[PDB]
Amino acid sequence: LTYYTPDYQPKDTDILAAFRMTPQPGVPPEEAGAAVAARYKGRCYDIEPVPGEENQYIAYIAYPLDLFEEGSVTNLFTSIVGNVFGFKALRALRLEDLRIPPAYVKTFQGPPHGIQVERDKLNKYGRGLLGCTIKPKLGLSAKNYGRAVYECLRGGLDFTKDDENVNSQPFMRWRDRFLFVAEAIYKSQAETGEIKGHYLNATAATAEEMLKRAECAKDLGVPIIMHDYLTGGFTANTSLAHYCRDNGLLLHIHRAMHAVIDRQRNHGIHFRVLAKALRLSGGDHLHSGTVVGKLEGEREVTLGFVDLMRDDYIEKDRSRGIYFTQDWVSLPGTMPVASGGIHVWHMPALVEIFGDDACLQFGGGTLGHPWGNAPGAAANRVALEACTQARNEGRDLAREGGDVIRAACKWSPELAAACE
Amino acid sequence: LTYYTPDYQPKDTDILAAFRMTPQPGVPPEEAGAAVAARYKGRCYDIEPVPGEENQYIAYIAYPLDLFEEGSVTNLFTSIVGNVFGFKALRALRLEDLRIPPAYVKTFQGPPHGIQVERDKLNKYGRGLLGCTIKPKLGLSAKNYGRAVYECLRGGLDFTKDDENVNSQPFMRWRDRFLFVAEAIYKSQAETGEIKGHYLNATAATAEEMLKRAECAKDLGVPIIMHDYLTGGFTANTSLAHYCRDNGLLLHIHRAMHAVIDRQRNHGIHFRVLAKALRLSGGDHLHSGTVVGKLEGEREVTLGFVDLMRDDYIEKDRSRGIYFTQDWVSLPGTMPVASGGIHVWHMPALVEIFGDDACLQFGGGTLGHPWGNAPGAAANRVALEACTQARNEGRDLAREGGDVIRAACKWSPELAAACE
Amino acid sequence: QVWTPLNNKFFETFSYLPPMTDAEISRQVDYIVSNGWTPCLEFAGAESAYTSNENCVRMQNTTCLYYDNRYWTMWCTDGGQVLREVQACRRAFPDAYIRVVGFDPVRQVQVSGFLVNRPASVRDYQGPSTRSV
Amino acid sequence: QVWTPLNNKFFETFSYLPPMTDAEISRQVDYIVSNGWTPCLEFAGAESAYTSNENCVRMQNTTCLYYDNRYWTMWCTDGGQVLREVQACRRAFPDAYIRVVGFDPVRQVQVSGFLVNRPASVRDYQGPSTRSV
Repeated sequence: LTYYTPDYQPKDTDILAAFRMTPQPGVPPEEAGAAVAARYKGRCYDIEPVPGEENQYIAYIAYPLDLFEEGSVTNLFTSIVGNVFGFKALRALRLEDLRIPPAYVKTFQGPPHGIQVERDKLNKYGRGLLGCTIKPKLGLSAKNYGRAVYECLRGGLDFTKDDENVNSQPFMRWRDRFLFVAEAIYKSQAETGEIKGHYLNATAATAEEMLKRAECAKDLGVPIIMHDYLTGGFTANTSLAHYCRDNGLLLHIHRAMHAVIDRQRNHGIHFRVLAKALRLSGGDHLHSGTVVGKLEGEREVTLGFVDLMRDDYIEKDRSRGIYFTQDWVSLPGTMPVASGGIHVWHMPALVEIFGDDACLQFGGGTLGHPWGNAPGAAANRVALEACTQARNEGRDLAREGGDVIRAACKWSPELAAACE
Repeated sequence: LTYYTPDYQPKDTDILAAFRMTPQPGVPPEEAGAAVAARYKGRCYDIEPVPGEENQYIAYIAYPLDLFEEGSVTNLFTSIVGNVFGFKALRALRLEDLRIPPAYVKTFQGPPHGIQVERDKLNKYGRGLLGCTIKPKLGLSAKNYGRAVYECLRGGLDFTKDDENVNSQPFMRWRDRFLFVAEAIYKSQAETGEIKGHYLNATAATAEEMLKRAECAKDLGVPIIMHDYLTGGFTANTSLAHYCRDNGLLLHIHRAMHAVIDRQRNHGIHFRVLAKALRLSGGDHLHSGTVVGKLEGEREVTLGFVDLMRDDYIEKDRSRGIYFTQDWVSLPGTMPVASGGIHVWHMPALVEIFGDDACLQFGGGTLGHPWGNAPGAAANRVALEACTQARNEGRDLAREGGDVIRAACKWSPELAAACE
Repeated sequence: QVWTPLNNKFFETFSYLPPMTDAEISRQVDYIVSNGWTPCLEFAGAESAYTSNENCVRMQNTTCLYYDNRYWTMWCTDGGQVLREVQACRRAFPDAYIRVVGFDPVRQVQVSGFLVNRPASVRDYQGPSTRSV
Repeated sequence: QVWTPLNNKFFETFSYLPPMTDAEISRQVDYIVSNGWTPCLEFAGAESAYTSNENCVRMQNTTCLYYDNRYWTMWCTDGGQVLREVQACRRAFPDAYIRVVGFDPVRQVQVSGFLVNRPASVRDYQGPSTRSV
């Protein structure tokens, strides 16, 4: 096998992939790794069997740096996973991890601002950010959408966001929504005195239309926009990220259509690779998990991709799914956004798991507070601040979250109607 | 020798150069001057030996005006010192002075505003200007850089400046720094009621990027930007100076990499020629000296190039290094900026040497004041104003600087903590 | 109940909790010091405490992410010293909001920022029970 | 000590020194006259004394180097005459800041500009000892 070189030592500039592959019976693992690998040739330098699964191996592939176009996530995905999931010799194939060498990382702009620049621009420190998804999902007029945005933001929420499928429809054209949301953002800012924002959806049919929506957001002076990178495409995302860096706009990234590629354990691309591709292409926030009942998915896997998308240097840790040491050479980090049913008594768990550098999203639209949207937002903000204060005092949140919530509720009438 | 014409009388439109050359032994001075000189031919019209140095002569060369491109410092330097320092017949060669005829001077725009227009725009009269270099040099975030700028400006400083190597880095992108510095400038202006400014570094890789940074500064309404002309190049500098004249921006010039060309006495180009090239190309300020301990370098030489870069008509003075009478035909003057360790008790000396038409720069970042950045800036401002007032009363600063400083300290608590 | 939109200003972190006591401020400063960070004090009067768009009149192209009064005025070993400085700032400027800031000395970035004082004279803010009417 | 950001306005040259007496003003005017320059008096009330961006709302493209209230209102042989005019301006406009300006008659440019009067009624400025708190 010219393409299986177990004695090869990967270079400091090689792009490395870790494939979890299940070959068809009768096909030796060495032959299957050689096929995936097949001066500019990709080569399989390491194969390890999976302890716990039958006929399952991890194949490590090394690609020369000259193979890829500088600063192009599109080309990287075309080269690595263009036509390899269609090999008949493989029963199942799953890309688990990528190693982006610093030499390649330096060719990317990365996220427009990052976590620290975001915190400095918004003047919010020492706590997680809070967001809500305006509900109902569709049918609402731009005026009523703006009213809901203002009501939720004035309560104490830092962000609101358009629904993932809200781009521009007969019921609510995009420019009307942008104008009414801008009025709501400014009203809530004047009322509370804190900087507010709303994830305006710029996702559109053509790059020209998407840039026009970003331009409108820039002309209104609003802080942040939103994009669907897995449906819009890396090419559209990279254009939007370059624009946002040029014009000082924050960029929230929603991972629509992700489960179509990262759900099945045997086939597809693991979300961590999609998260690294997003960080390379550019995004200040990246919807990274759902909290149905509780944070779903293995905690270690979540922590692994959160560290991969946040930290500057992540050492190899197979326990958390890190197959390679990832040096980001000072590329700005991406803030993970945990969305879903974030109930008030579940805030301590998520604050403990994520820390301060994350945005908790109430994608359920809240509305569970009997008093209204604004008091519900206040209750959430009070709960988050109380949990953060308790954690800063040395409390163990996983053991005293209920006590902290009760103690905060003892003095908060808004949280009292929420804790019931 | 067709190129040595000791009877030649230079024309009113000739560009004249005074070369200090040390020929190899056996080479007569006339032959070496003829070589440097070699209707459009440069000619050596005068050779004088240097009294005090062995085998050292000053060669005067006359170049016809038709040889150079109008308004092009790049072409002037290409023609005069393009390939003449590589002659084997010369042990050492040093360009000492240039004579720019008015006919050539009129083809240049010159500095965008000049000293008098700067004073009128800033509404500051009768005193030197004060500046600080934000320290630490690197590593600081845009937010913290802006905080330092605001703290130093609110104290009473007229200017702050980016570090020479601060252009755009992973730790602090340029647009974030521009925005935070603009907020700091406006806050300090509102607080003190005086017009403030910060030398924003526009030095960039491509002219397009440099013009984009200048455009951002213009869109923020901030007063002044900065450029590294000896590293960016005369072509980039001239573009920036034309832009600054067009859009009403001040331009501070930093002489990075100058010692690589103007340090050795036997080889290179004397700073006075670089200062005249800067004044032709364009710059409102030009970092002109360091005050390590005290103003370094021969005082007469410093005074000579300060007068050359400030006054409209400088008569030949070999004592101060003026080899030719320089008529500037109403070209705007450049303000010299003396930087380095300007200690409080050393202010009277520099005020006496430079006068009012100069900017004293605390490139050490101050921080020596135990109270903070703002009181340290106030102490400096109090000391400068007291020295200026004493000089206006007829006092001899070089003899009573300590008395004036003490008398100012008697009523200034901020200066009391600085004078210790 | 209805969240009051009248005189209900807030100052980011820990602003939605009841006013912190000396012991609570001390514990927060000890947390900042434990992490290896430097605590300092910011203060601003009521005229320059809330965000504003006063200087946006001087700008073109865009004003995205620009807000005035984000910077306050600067006023660092342990909780007791920062508490003493808090009392000193209170005495010197009784009508000014005081904010404790944290700075990571290695990354040279701001890592903390919570209000610790609300001037009794100013009435632009509500109390934990008066936030809803 | 901490530089006070409250009511600490300044007016450029000689504004950071203690208020100048009649003899000091006279010596400064004599210095202006000695150089061959013409001294004059500028005055402005508190509403038009400090720089402002009130008219920037009428401008596009850029507002770089534009500030309002840079011009004051004009109110010249020796120090005594300028001092008498300073007293006259004080009597006529007691709530107005007075500024001595110098004009080079040959270059036709302003060469001098220092404040010589701060209205006792207005309290937008501090004193040499009250500048730090």
